[PDB]
Amino acid sequence: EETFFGNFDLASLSLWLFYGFFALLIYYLQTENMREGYPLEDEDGNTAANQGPFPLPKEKTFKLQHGRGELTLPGEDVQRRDNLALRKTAHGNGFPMEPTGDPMLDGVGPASWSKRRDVPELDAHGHPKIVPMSAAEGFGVSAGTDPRGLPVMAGDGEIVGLVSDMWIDEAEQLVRYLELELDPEWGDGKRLVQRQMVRIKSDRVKVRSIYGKHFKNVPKTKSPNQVTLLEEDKIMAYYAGGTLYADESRLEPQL
Amino acid sequence: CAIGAFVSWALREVEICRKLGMGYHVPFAFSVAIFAYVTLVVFRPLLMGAWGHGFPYGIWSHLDWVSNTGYAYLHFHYNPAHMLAVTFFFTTTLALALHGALVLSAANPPKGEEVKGPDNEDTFFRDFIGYSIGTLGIHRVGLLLALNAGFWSAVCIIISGPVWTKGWPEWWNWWLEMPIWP
Amino acid sequence: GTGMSVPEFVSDLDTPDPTIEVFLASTSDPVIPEEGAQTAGEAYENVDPVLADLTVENYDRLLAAMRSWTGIPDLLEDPDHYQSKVAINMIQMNQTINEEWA
Amino acid sequence: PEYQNIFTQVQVQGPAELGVDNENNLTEERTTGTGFSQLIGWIGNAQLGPIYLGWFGIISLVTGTLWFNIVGFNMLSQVGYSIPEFIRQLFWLALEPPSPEYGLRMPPLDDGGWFIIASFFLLVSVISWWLRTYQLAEMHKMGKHVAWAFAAAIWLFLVLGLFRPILMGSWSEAVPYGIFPHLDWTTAFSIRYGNLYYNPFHALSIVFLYGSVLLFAMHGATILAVTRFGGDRELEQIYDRGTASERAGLFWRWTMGFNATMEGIHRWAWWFAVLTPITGGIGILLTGTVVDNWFLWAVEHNFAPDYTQDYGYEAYTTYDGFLGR
Amino acid sequence: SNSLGRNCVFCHNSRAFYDPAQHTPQWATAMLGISMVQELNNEWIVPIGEAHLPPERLGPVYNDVPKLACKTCHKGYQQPLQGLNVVADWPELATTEGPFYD
Ligand code: BCL
Ligand code: BCL
Ligand code: BCL
Ligand code: BCL
Ligand SMILES: CC[C@H]1c2cc3[nH]c4c(c3C)C(=O)[C@H](C(=O)OC)c4c3nc(cc4[nH]c(cc(n2)[C@@H]1C)c(C(C)=O)c4C)[C@@H](C)[C@@H]3CCC(=O)OC/C=C(\C)CCC[C@H](C)CCC[C@H](C)CCCC(C)C
Ligand SMILES: CC[C@H]1c2cc3[nH]c4c(c3C)C(=O)[C@H](C(=O)OC)c4c3nc(cc4[nH]c(cc(n2)[C@@H]1C)c(C(C)=O)c4C)[C@@H](C)[C@@H]3CCC(=O)OC/C=C(\C)CCC[C@H](C)CCC[C@H](C)CCCC(C)C
Ligand SMILES: CC[C@H]1c2cc3[nH]c4c(c3C)C(=O)[C@H](C(=O)OC)c4c3nc(cc4[nH]c(cc(n2)[C@@H]1C)c(C(C)=O)c4C)[C@@H](C)[C@@H]3CCC(=O)OC/C=C(\C)CCC[C@H](C)CCC[C@H](C)CCCC(C)C
Ligand SMILES: COC1=C(OC)C(=O)C(C/C=C(\C)CC/C=C(\C)CC/C=C(\C)CC/C=C(\C)CC/C=C(\C)CC/C=C(\C)CC/C=C(/C)CC/C=C(\C)CC/C=C(\C)CCC=C(C)C)=C(C)C1=O
Ligand SMILES: COC(C)(C)C(=O)C/C=C(\C)CC/C=C(\C)CC/C=C(\C)CCCC/C(C)=C\CCC(C)CC/C=C(\C)CCC=C(C)C
Ligand SMILES: [Fe+3]
Repeated sequence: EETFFGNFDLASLSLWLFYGFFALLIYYLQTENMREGYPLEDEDGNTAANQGPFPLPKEKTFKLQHGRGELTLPGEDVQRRDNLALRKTAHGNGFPMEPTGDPMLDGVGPASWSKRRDVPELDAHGHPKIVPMSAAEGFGVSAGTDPRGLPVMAGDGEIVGLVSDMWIDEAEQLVRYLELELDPEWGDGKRLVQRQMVRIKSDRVKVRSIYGKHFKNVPKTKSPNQVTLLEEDKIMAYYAGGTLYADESRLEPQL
Repeated sequence: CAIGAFVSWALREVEICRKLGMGYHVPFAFSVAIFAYVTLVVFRPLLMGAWGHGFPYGIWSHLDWVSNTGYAYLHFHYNPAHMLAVTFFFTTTLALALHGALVLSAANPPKGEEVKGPDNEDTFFRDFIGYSIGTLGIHRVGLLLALNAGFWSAVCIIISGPVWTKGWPEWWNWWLEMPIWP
Repeated sequence: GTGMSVPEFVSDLDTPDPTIEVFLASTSDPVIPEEGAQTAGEAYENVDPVLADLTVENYDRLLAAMRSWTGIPDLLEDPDHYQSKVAINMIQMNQTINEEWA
Repeated sequence: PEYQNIFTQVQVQGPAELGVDNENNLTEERTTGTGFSQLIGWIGNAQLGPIYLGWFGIISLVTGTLWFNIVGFNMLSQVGYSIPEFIRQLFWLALEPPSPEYGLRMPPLDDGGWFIIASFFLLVSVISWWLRTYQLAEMHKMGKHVAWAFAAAIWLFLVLGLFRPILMGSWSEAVPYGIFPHLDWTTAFSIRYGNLYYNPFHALSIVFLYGSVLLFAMHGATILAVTRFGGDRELEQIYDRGTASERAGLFWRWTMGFNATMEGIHRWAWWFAVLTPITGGIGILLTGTVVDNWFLWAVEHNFAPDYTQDYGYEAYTTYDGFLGR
Repeated sequence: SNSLGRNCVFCHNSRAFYDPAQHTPQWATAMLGISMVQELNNEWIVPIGEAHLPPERLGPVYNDVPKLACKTCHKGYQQPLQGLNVVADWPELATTEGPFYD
């Protein structure tokens, strides 16, 4: 084969064309990923003087099901929190924040929740997606150990109550939450725990993230038959905040 | 220096995970790549008896090492562990393509149409092939496939020098000469 | 750094070729010819390639070497056997290998 | 330790899910009958079936079965119809492409005709399967991403078997149908045209394959680590952002200085996987038709390394020294 | 490779199998051996045996006279008998002309 000039043949031309295409593709991919969380701010809440090398993308629109309307991004941050019990530890940028009161009750740090919609998630029929097992037709335990009736163990080794029900996902056939009935010495009412923070044994259920005295302050649901997205975010954030805030030794250096 | 840097990177990831309140899956997954690198530069030269068995640090010169090491066992495609590792690599790539495609197709319908949900995805794959793994099983399967790819790559390289010395086609003589054949 | 090397098991490197000791148990030193020594042609009826050898060399080559290196105990006894005719050519082939392919 | 969410602790089972429908009436062609497997329920869904039966699926099944049977019966006849010897040599047999002397003409059945018939049936089967995957997404009122990513692999498939042999002018350039015999073709192809390492498109293909495996490891680990916040429900996180997405983004932002969104990570994944066969096919199509020795090409373009030391064992050791005498 | 008990990087830098400047010194000896084997097969071994050998030495198909190759002498070692000197004791097999017992 012949060369146009020097060593330039078809392979070199293909290589250079691919280089140009890949540059354009990298630009597109980076731009598509800036639809949430922009523009940037400083630690005092004001818009930062620096905004980056890549400009912001144009707007796209989603059409939601069950008559919830439209969503256009990028836009205003509707999931933003209003009053945070946090304090600055330096006059400049780049340093941590310090909780003002109780981080577990105020929802800061690893205990943070996002402000989602106050409605339950639906399935294709238009019904609430997550339902207690007592109101699911034809469902039952098919394998593994049934946890209903077993006692619940706290992270410090205290028995706080018993498992009274399970909340399952009918469309996907999976268990999402475990419902507990608290003893009078450890609070009143019922609480939910996500299935991803428990270990089911032959005689007990173990929850290691929070202690016995933390179980009365778990956020509660408004209704006994459904849970909204906000409530779920608030409940799971509470359980995850204990991995750092339950004990003073969990926060200080381990060495 | 490189070993120190890689271990420091993993421990920094652990500290970030702890501060954010997450699980430690990402540092554990990175540990397997670290293990493959350490097998390439530490364990195999140690078993073979010389530091000179490691690959050089050059963009185009570390391919010559792979070529010459592959041709020192004659036909390297006949290594069974290499076969397993190659299969895992191909399957991981296919699964990633399918997963990305399904999620994008759910979130981005044709113009003028409402978005879809997990029920729709489950229905597309049961219609397509008769089984659906679910939105939680696909992530487990992808992680397991990638980790298996790394582990079997390490095994395949570590058996070539210190455990087997002849050519790799000769290994199948156990199958070719079983007593059960006439 | 190029990866060009040959691996071998250490225990295999210490096991020699088992046929080396067999050759050393069947070889002997040559005998320097004397002045006007009797040849093999004048004592028997043999073929020309091995006819001009000495007598002692003829013994130490015929039996001590060829009848043990190939396992034929009566080799070159009957001149009409096919083995004798093949061996006569093989002597010349060996000489050619040692001379023209050094 | 804490639960890691790799195997499910307890399983529940209800009525079988027959699937959604619309005016397109998908229920008409669906089979009736489902099963449950408790062994695969530890890792994913337990339900098996049902399936969709169309014209494209049936055509693809029949043609693929025909291709398989032609290859198998040729392999069986090549050994004398001896079943024990057919089993003994299964990995070494193949159905071989025609000889180079026939060009693009039709060869005899003894020397490649069966190969051509089997290739035609396999091509029909694969194209019919692609048509089925397009039609299902059209009837479900979804996007066409699955079909486009299957078409990217079909591109390398077609380049390997159809386009390059036509460009070179011989059916003898195709790949034999066998296990050890196709791995022999791979090695011989690499040796014949120099060194395939020094093909820049082979290097780009390796880049994208490595990157796709790395990306799947990262994404799987990240989603499993935020599942305690309901992170595996990705679509609802796209429609209504929650704390799982924020934590997942902030991890990688604090690690390497930039991050993605819940929807944008799948675009990255889709492109890295699809770019592998495209660059691979471009590289394969350029070999033999444009470049005939890739190492000499690298020498010409000045990216082949140079070595100073000597060759041979006598420059480093001694034969007696290696043997230990 | 199976005849000498070595691998490919013995005699070759596999990044360029064609290049004469990337070969080792054992590649020239192999090149000489190819011609030597061709000559031995076509001039000495095949022509005899076709005239004397009995039918029980002719092989399954084609009824062929046996032939030799690399492994007939090397037998899986880098050198035949690992380099033993076998010609110093036998001057009669070293040259075509009269033996030199000097
Ligand atoms: C003649 C050549 C032989 C051959 C010789 C070999 C040899 C020899 C080897 C393999 C190896 C492999 N072969 Mg093979 N192989 C051949 C042909 C093939 C073919 C094919 C024909 O299609 C395929 C698909 C493969 C593929 C493979 C994989 C199974 C495997 C790759 C290792 C890996 O991914 O570990 C991935 C893991 C790593 C090593 C990555 C480590 C990453 C580290 C921890 C992070 C570094 C950070 C970095 C510095 C940061 C920079 C960025 C910053 C901005 C600075 N082989 C041919 C036939 N093959 C290799 C293997 O398995 O080794 C383990 C190997 O050594
Ligand atoms: C890319 C360069 C070479 C090539 C490089 C390699 C290398 C290198 C290897 C494979 C290996 C395999 N190759 Mg090949 N192979 C190529 C192209 C193909 C094509 C094709 C384009 O039609 C097919 C059907 C196959 C298929 C196969 C299987 C025989 C085997 C398993 C790997 C695999 O698919 O895992 C990925 C799996 C998926 C993506 C999907 C999983 C679905 C099933 C498993 C598909 C397999 C097909 C089936 C086994 C083929 C018929 C076999 C009979 C039923 C007995 N190869 C190209 C031409 N091939 C491996 C091997 O031989 O291991 C023993 C191996 O190491
Ligand atoms: C894995 C088994 C073999 C191997 C087989 C191959 C083969 C075969 C190929 C590569 C190729 C590459 N190899 Mg190598 N390579 C090996 C081990 C390594 C190691 C290591 C463990 O330290 C590194 C860092 C590399 C790096 C590289 C890149 C230079 C290149 C692109 C692949 C890639 O990273 O994309 C995957 C990962 C990403 C997409 C993440 C991005 C990482 C970037 C691109 C890499 C930066 C490396 C940098 C230039 C070197 C270090 C700089 C220091 C900071 C000073 N190789 C081992 C020995 N390597 C390809 C090549 O040469 O292309 C031209 C190629 O064809
Ligand atoms: C000695 C061997 C040569 C070599 C020879 C080749 C050759 C030859 C080729 C590769 C190719 C590839 N090489 Mg290379 N390669 C070498 C060494 C390596 C090494 C290494 C040493 O580390 C690596 C990592 C690789 C890696 C790769 C891949 C990146 C690439 C394959 C693309 C792909 O997506 O495959 C995935 C495979 C496919 C998608 C094939 C198509 C599959 C279709 C879709 C199957 C249809 C379905 C089927 C028919 C039906 C099944 C029935 C079921 C039961 C239902 N090579 C050495 C240098 N390499 C290929 C390439 O693209 O090169 C540019 C190629 O052709
Ligand atoms: C099966 C496991 C797969 C995997 C997983 C994996 N990799 C990972 C992770 C995970 C889960 C991370 O979390 C981590 C990350 O942060 O990714 C963004 C990472 C990572 N894997 C990376 C790369 C990488 N992964 C690879 C492969 C894989 N990664 C596997 C396929 C490969 C190859 C060759 O296929 C590469 C190149 C990095 C982008 C990143 C971590 C790198 C890092 O930050 O290292 C810290 C150190 C530095 C900043 C630079 C150190 C420089 C040295 C001191 C000098 C150079 C030495 C080197 C040996 C020279 C090499 C020269 C070459 C020419 C050979
Ligand atoms: C890796 C992806 C490939 C793939 C795989 C695949 N096919 C599958 C499955 C999977 C993972 C199933 O789970 C499902 C099945 O039931 O397998 C036993 C199936 C199936 N899809 C099929 C068609 C099919 N899909 C195809 C495509 C593909 N699917 C991809 C190439 C093709 C090809 C290659 O063109 C065909 C021919 C059959 C192989 C099988 C038929 C299933 C069916 O008709 O309906 C669902 C099942 C029932 C009728 C009820 C249960 C009876 C089962 C058929 C047997 C197993 C029952 C047992 C009690 C459980 C044991 C565990 C099982 C996992 C084996
Ligand atoms: C982006 C590139 C990657 C990729 C992508 C990719 N592959 C794909 C897709 C995508 C996006 C599909 O949508 C499609 C699919 O169906 O996925 C489930 C597919 C697919 N990729 C496949 C194979 C494949 N992909 C490969 C590679 C890759 N795929 C790349 C890594 C490879 C290799 C070598 O690495 C292979 C071997 C198939 C599983 C499937 C295409 C199915 C197809 O076309 O089938 C045609 C039908 C036949 C030939 C009939 C066969 C008849 C059989 C003899 C019996 C009947 C089938 C039965 C179910 C099998 C036997 C079961 C036993 C229990 C009896
Ligand atoms: C759903 O969920 C998910 C997400 O979310 C939504 C995600 O997003 C992601 C993430 C995925 C993507 C974003 C897709 C794209 C990803 C890839 C293609 C992967 C490959 C990645 C790369 C090629 C890039 C990786 C880059 C690396 C590793 C280099 C970055 C590192 C550095 C620059 C150094 C780090 C800095 C350190 C250690 C601190 C500095 C040290 C000090 C002591 C501070 C003191 C200061 C100084 C000494 C001087 C000042 C220092 C400076 C300025 C630092 C910079 C350095 C310089 C030299 C200038 C996934 C998977 C996910 O599933
Ligand atoms: C006899 O026993 C029974 C009945 C049980 C059997 O049936 C047994 C069967 C077997 C044991 C079968 C075994 C089969 C294999 C091991 C098969 C292996 C096959 C491969 C590895 C195939 C690879 C194929 C292709 C590759 C690598 C690349 C590209 C190919 C193509 C693009 C093919 C397409 C061809 C075309 C378009 C040419 C068509 C020509 C025209 C003129 C239209
Ligand atoms: Fe995902």
